[PDB]
Amino acid sequence: DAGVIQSPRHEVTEMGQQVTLRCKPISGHDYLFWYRQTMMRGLELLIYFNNNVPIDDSGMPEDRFSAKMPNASFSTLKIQPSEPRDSAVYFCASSLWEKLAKNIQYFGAGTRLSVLEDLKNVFPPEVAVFEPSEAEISHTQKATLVCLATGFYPDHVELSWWVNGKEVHSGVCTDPQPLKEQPALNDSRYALSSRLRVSATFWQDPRNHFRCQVQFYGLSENDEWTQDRAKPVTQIVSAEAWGRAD
Amino acid sequence: KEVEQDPGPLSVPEGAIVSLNCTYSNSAFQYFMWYRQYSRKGPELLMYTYSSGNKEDGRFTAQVDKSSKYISLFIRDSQPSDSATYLCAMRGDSSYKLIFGSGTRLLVRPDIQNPDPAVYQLRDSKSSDKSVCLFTDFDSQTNVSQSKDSDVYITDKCVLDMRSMDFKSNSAVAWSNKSDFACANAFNNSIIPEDTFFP
Repeated sequence: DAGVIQSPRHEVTEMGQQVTLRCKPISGHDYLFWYRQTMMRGLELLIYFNNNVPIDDSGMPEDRFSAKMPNASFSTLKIQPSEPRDSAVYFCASSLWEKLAKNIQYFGAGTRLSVLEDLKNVFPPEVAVFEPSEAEISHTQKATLVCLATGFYPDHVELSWWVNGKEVHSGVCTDPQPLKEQPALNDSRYALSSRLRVSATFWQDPRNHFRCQVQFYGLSENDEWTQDRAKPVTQIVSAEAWGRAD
Repeated sequence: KEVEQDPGPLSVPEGAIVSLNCTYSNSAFQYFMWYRQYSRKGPELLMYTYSSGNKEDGRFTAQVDKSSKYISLFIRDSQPSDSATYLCAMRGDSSYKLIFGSGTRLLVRPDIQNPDPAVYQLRDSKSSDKSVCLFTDFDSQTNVSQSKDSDVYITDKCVLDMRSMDFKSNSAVAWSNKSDFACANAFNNSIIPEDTFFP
């Protein structure tokens, strides 16, 4: 029922800082694996344990990386000190002897880690909601609203639509990935788009309320910030629009 | 301990048969299984097979050929829900350590029954300044290319589903702060059907 749990889900931090990823395997399972995933190298095994005793650490880098299961229901992976090239999605996996024979490992939702050169490159997202075109409503008895999240870095964001204070998935579509605002620059800020289509009539109802919502994962409390700028912390930026008829 | 797999991404139309495959060089690999990974999710087992043979589960058929050191996954009658990255994982008997392939992205395009290609202008809410052009209701047999310059931003096609009415459609977005930028010549660099409008 309860699968593998990993924490935290996102992790943006400056280089030279320690990062600690934790995982809780499925009850009973006596095998626990750690993987990393990147666009360049793919999904790679780092280490795996059997009854808390590590069996294979071939994929572990040098002593900068470190792992262990002090007990059978908790494992940890530590990077000290962190570095940009360690950025990746780290997955924890869990299994049993009999399942590994049929090759069944159960993976957790993962931890997205971004180690940056410095935090001054971090910006939260700007968010704007663009209202439907009258033509689209006349030409069709349907209205498509559009949301645009721009100027955010790194690309740790989750966008959602809310209709009358409730989250709606039916009639939604978000860009699978974000696109760089300036491909030229090695690094660059990102932009994401989404769209929500309701029935003309629903949009013309002066009571219905539509709000675009974007969760961003940035700095935390302990993260230093000595710059005259709204600290780019983990937060939610939003834009909105109300139903109208005319 | 290395396996080859073309990353794609292959794009096929709903209902098309798709073939994914990996190749390897180490004969020690004796177990093979395909995992499926949905965007921003963890890999989940899909199929698995031992030695040479072909396991068939519904619309999926997995094969392995130790002589050719070649493994394949066939998906017939591809469905939108099949859009994901498929990773072949293999291992030997001397360890439960799995070796994965880079994985192949598969985008199976929804079959939209009634196309109505059109491009609209959406106004900024409250107060913002940057035209925002919507290209919608076009068929999945249409590709949206990137704009020549970078001041004009464009997002690939995206399908939404209004389950309440058994209706779905596509849409690509283009916006810019540039003055000369206007809908009508917003998608020029894309091969779009005959339909277009203007207020």
